[PDB]
Amino acid sequence: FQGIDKNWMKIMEKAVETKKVIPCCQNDMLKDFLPDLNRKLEDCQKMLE
Amino acid sequence: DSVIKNIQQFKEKSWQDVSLAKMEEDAGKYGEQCSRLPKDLKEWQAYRDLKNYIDSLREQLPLIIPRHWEKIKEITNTKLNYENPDQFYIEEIMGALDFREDIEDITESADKQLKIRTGLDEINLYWNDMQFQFGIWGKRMLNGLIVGTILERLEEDQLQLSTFNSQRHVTPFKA
Repeated sequence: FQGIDKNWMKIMEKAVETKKVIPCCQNDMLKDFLPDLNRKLEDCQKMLE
Repeated sequence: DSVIKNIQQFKEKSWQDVSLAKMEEDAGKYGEQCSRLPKDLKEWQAYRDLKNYIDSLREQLPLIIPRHWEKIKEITNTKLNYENPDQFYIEEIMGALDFREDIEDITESADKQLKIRTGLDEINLYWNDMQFQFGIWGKRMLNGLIVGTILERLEEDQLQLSTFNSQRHVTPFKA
């Protein structure tokens, strides 16, 4: 979650740069990471629980 | 003299070259009413022919009143008329039946196609104009305050697009 949060820190650093809806939907990095980050968060969620 | 006074009102309507909507069906109708009982006694076939020409213009004037207008010109025997003529058409629109009424139905369809295309162009603007609603989290970054409002639009537009896809007039802009 130290590392995980960085990848999420950078996604919201990329959100300021390009803010429009159609871009954020089609944006390369942000489309690919949300599925990966979700499994990474869910595994740390279940481990906390 | 009344038959020549109708041929002049037609030449005047020809010189006008502007969408005829009201006055054309009125001028030919009012005179033809008092001409029908008179033309049998009057005989003079040139007057009855002019009254027939005045009636056909009164019919064509209601039919007369973009890509759909160019497609309209195409199925009437005319080429960039609804372009160059709707601008300044002497008597090309007036001159140009079942093949006419079938053409009219192909333009009303082409008019419906464009009205859906404008509806899709309206969608394209609001997706560009909108920007993901970023809200405070402290900056100890920002986050989507309302995704549900954008989700409502997604399904609404997907349903509108599915509703358009069911219409036969979607096919050109279906891609």
